[PDB]
Amino acid sequence: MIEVVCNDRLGKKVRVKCNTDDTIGDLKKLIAAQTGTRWNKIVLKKWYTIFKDHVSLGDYEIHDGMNLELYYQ
Amino acid sequence: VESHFDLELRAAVMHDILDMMPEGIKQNKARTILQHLSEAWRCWKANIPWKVPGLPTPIENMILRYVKAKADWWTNTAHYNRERIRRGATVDKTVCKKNLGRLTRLYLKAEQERQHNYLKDGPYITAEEAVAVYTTTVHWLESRRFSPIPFPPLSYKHDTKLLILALERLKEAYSVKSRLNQSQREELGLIEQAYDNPHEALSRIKRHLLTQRAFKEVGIEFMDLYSHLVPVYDVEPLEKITDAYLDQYLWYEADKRRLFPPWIKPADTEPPPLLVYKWCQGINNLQDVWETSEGECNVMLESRFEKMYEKIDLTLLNRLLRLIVDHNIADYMTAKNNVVINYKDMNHTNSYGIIRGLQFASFIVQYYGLVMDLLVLGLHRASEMAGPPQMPNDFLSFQDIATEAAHPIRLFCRYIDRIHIFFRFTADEARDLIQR
Amino acid sequence: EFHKKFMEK
Amino acid sequence: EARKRELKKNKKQRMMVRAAVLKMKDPKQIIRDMEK
Amino acid sequence: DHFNKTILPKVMQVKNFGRSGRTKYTH
Amino acid sequence: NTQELLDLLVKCENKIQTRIKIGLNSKMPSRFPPVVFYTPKELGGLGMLSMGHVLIPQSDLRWSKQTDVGITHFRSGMSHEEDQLIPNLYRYIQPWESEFIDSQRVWAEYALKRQEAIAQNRRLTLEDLEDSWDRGIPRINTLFQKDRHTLAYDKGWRVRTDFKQYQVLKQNPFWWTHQRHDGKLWNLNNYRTDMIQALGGVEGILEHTLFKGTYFPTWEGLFWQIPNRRFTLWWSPTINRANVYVGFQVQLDL
Amino acid sequence: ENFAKLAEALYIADRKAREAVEMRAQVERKMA
RNA sequence: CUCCGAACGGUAAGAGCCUAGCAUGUAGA
Repeated sequence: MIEVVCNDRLGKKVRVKCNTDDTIGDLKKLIAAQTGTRWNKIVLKKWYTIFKDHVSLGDYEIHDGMNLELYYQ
Repeated sequence: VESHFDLELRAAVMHDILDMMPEGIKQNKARTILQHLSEAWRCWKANIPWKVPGLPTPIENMILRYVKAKADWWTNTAHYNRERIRRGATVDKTVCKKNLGRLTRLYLKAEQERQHNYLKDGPYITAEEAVAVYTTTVHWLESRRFSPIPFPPLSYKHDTKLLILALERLKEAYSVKSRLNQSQREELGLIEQAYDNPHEALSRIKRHLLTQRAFKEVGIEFMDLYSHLVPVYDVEPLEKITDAYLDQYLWYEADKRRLFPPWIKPADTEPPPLLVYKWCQGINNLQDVWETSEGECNVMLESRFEKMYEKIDLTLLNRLLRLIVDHNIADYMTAKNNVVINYKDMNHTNSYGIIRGLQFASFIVQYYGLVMDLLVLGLHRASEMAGPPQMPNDFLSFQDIATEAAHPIRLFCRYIDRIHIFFRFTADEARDLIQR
Repeated sequence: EFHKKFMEK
Repeated sequence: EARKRELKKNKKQRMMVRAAVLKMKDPKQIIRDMEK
Repeated sequence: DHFNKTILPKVMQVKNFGRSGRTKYTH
Repeated sequence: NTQELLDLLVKCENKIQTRIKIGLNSKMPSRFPPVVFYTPKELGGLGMLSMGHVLIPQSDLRWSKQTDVGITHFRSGMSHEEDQLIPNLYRYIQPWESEFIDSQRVWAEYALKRQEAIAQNRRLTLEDLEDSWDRGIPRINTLFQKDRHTLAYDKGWRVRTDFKQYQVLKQNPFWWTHQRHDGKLWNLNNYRTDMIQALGGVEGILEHTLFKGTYFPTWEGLFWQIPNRRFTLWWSPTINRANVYVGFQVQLDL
Repeated sequence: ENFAKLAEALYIADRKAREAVEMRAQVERKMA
């Protein structure tokens, strides 16, 4: 099972353990559970490649260690 | 760093010029005296008796004092660099060359001092013991019947093969892969002229060996080793060719007439198989070597002389070489052993020891070790370990068990400088030896 | 100084 | 390791040279003077 | 953690040039 | 036998990997497979004949080809256990015990064959010696070499090779043997075959290279800051991915 | 100073030893 | 057999146009 690094250069270098064939809504739930912010407010980017709340995780094909620039809505 | 120490020394020199006998304020001198002091320190760095003339007494005294201070600071920096040499602590790239040069000049001064001590003082080689060693070598040659070297004429078949082999070795050593120098081109040209004119080259080499009784300036170069340095020396190209020629001739003649015994022989084999296997099996193939029911005991003695270089009787070297080789080549080897030594700026002295960098040196060191082995192991022990010239033994074999059962020593080995002994002995001899 | 240095280097 | 600093210095010098070349004959320097 | 981490020679916590910690619950 | 020796070999290999992976970007990344190195120069890489356990992850052996049906993804053989790229070079050397035993078994057969040839009036038959061709104590190729007579009139080369350290200003690892008189001291083509096998064949080890396309549908050798650029480009996807560095993605101006 | 004298003594000793050894080896070769 | 780490070494430099959260509190006639 996959380990993801919800990272940022503003005091948030978070390591969430995401599921293999899981969605991103649950990934945002985990990012909130480990980061301390409301669920619907979180945003994930990689140079404006805004990952959405319905596109799956294996769709983009994230793998172990793929860090993601964290931002807030 | 050392720059601050140098600046402090320069400031101290200026203060001394201002206060230490300034000859009164009458439009006094300037830093030209500082240039003279720096030149005098550079001259002393060559270990020469030069100094800083052209000045009064206290000026010269202050110059000598400041030079001694700067030299002490340099020696301290060199000691600090050598301390961080074995471990290194991830030394930089520029500090390595500086420390190596400092150590090189220090060793040059030390070798010059050793040569001056050998010249002024008389640290001879125990002339009684020297005559004893010469007589021992004479009896050893008489027992082995090893004839001397029949110096090469121009009427031999395989001499061209030896010359071509020497040229091949010198070419493989000079240029490995895309390497050349101002003098390396001279070596390549000499090798090419030899491959083209082998007869003329052999005639010239014979002329050198028969008449040339000198040598040119041989340089020094220290291998960038961590613990133990490997000083590599420079030689002349034609001198190198002649060196390789008569060296290979000596090797061939010795291998043909068995001029060396098997124990002193890092030779045609790989070091680990021959050494480890033969040594261990000889330790195991002895006559009840592991039996300890009768209170027997065994001992192994491994050491290294650390005196196969810089402590040798050059006169005794020439005497032994004349005993085993004709006068021409022997005298040429004795001359080349103590020809010349030159640093980057200094001129080291000869007549202090053997120049290991020169070709044909392995023969010399092995023969020296053979003399020392005949001295240490003796005559009867060596006569039993080797066997007769009509039926000698293997590296660790014997003609019979009695050949080893009589003496205490059973096995022996020797490297270029190492030495290894294994001897069994009963408890009576043990008690007698401990009593002594 | 020089002796021990040249011996262990 | 120092090669990175050397390359950075070379790139900074090249960027300064390019900026000076673009500014000396710039639209506000050359082409602006072309109308005068 | 997919590896066995037992066939390794002696041990490998992290070769990332930062092994400040030293512990493996042996005692 | 020296456990400290093996531990220090592993430490030294890791130290080389430091600046072997840090020479490009000063990051010291996380995963960074050794396949950037253990590909030989015949394909483009380095040829790092390694001894320490460089565990190759099973998630670094994926490849696919869109030919007739689509991108048919596949994976190499890693279902048993982890990937042991260099298990041990000791297994592919025939050490001095095996060397001495094979010599004691082979030189006797060589002398028997030489006696049979002298009796049967036979010459040096390379076909008959092909069985005893492997290593000898020195390489048997030296026995049937081209410079046999020329090399036979030079006894005592070990001392020359030893004191070459004084006759040259460069370390010469020739203490083990002489390349001419003693011959070759190893063989490694079997190890290269084992390496390319462990990487998942050429197609598996080369899925990182950029020639998935490039008008080169097969393997055709055309090997012409040349090597540094060629290397950092020929591994730019395997190097400039996202699962190695941190995720601070940055796009270029154009 | 005395080094030259010691060297001359060593040279004389070596010459005498070589002469005596040559004579002894010749006597042995004639005896054998 | 539960010990879990963060920053820098990182985003080429550029000429034309445009928009703005912030800041003084006074001397003197």
